[PDB]
Amino acid sequence: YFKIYSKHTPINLVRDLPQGFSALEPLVDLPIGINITRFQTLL
Amino acid sequence: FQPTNGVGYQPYRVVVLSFELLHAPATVCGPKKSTNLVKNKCVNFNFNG
Amino acid sequence: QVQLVESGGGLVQAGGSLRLSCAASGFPVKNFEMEWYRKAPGKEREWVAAIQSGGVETYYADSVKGRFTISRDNAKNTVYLQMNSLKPEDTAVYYCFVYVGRSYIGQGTQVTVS
Repeated sequence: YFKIYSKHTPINLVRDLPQGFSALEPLVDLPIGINITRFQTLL
Repeated sequence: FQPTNGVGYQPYRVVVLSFELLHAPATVCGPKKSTNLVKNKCVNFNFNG
Repeated sequence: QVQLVESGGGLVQAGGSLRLSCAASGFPVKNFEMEWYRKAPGKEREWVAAIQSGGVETYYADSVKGRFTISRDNAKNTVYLQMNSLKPEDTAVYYCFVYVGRSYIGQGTQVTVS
């Protein structure tokens, strides 16, 4: 099963990721049966 | 395929609902009939899972 | 093993009659269904007449109802076709068909109506 969690974090900090607390809520779930070894993001 | 053909000669329309066994999501299933809910009683139940 | 051969053809005029035959071997006619097909020159192959395996029901194409008659013989293993009131549109090479394992098509006999 492949699953994706997400959160939005509406505060502003252009230096780095902040030190606050935010728990991520799931979005979807999908059975694939795939031995994933690597990935690549795209623009 | 003429209309004067017999029932073994006139065709039988075929669809195939094959079920194979692979590591794939079960996407299409049949309907699940659900009864009405009762409250405030000691009752067995069958929820969504 | 299974072989079909066609005989009984000839040259006829408008209004004549003929009786084709399809000798059969390797299968019984009571356990299989047969069809008759024809091939006009320049036209596609079309179904003419058929007998079911029980022999009760016989069927004919839409252009040849009321004029053709198909018959079978159990002992001689020969499939016949009696054709009457002939039009010049019926100029064709006639083939008998059966599905015994694979399809077997005979060599055909030229029948001209003119």
